[PDB]
Amino acid sequence: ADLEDNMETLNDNLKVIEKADNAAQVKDALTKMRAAALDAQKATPPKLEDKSPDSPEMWHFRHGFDILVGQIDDALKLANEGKVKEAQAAAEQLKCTCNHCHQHYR
Amino acid sequence: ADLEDNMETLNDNLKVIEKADNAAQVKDALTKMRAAALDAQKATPPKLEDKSPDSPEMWHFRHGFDILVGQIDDALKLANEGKVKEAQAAAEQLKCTCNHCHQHYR
Ligand code: HEC
Ligand code: HEC
Ligand SMILES: [Zn+2]
Ligand SMILES: [Zn+2]
Ligand SMILES: [Zn+2]
Ligand SMILES: [Zn+2]
Ligand SMILES: [Zn+2]
Repeated sequence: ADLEDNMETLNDNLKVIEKADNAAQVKDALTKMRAAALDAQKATPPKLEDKSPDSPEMWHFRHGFDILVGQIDDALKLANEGKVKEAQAAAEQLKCTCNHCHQHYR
Repeated sequence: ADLEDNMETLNDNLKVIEKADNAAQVKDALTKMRAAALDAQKATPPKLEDKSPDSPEMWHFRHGFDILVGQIDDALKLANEGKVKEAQAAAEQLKCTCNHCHQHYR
């Protein structure tokens, strides 16, 4: 998928987790976010004029998705343990990772 | 100063900005945060076993303070224009930069 679709998948599923009632719903939404993050990691930020994969800022862009995936995996661990409220709180702590990349590259 | 003192300078002055009443108080607190950020940038995160300055994660650590300084400068621009509420809102958007580095390195 393109960057807009992957970002709206992250966006929508973050809200699904917030309103979820059980661990299966949380787990399903996190699993979809993980895939969207790894897909988005293959893209480049539009406003970044230098798109070189070896450039420090493209390293930083891809690295940000590795951090997000790691936090998604932390939340999935809690969901798989049945800890729904804890997993929802872990998903809330994703937001600063989203907002940080956005402020930096948009 | 050491890392703890610089971090508590960032912490305390973020609160000063929140409770400030005029542009001079906001400007003064942001100016002190800027200095603390550049000082902290010379340190290393304790839990990072590899302290090599050329290593990707030390590059990332120093880069995070460049981003924070840039956001501080954005807030200072607003404070210097007399835009107190706007500068306070810009300072609130620093928090995700703080929380992001913390989750990544602590
Ligand atoms: C964390 C869970 C999130 C969430 C919920 C979103 N993102 Fe991102 N994002 C990145 C870039 C470069 C853009 C700009 C895309 C463009 O200009 O075409 C975006 C954009 C968004 C949007 C806006 C979509 C729109 O309608 O314009 C939304 C809703 C969104 N994102 C959600 C880059 C990144 C990251 C790089 C490391 C990371 C991490 C995130 N975004 C994280 C998230
Ligand atoms: C943004 C404005 C902030 C604010 C308010 C704080 N930080 Fe940081 N911070 C970083 C590291 C590696 C540590 C660990 C230090 C250690 O283990 O000795 C910290 C710690 C803190 C604290 C806790 C102090 C304590 O009593 O233990 C506080 C209150 C704090 N910080 C405030 C690293 C970074 C960054 C690196 C790029 C950035 C940016 C920030 N911190 C940003 C902020
Ligand atoms: Zn959209
Ligand atoms: Zn960067
Ligand atoms: Zn980063
Ligand atoms: Zn302290
Ligand atoms: Zn890193």
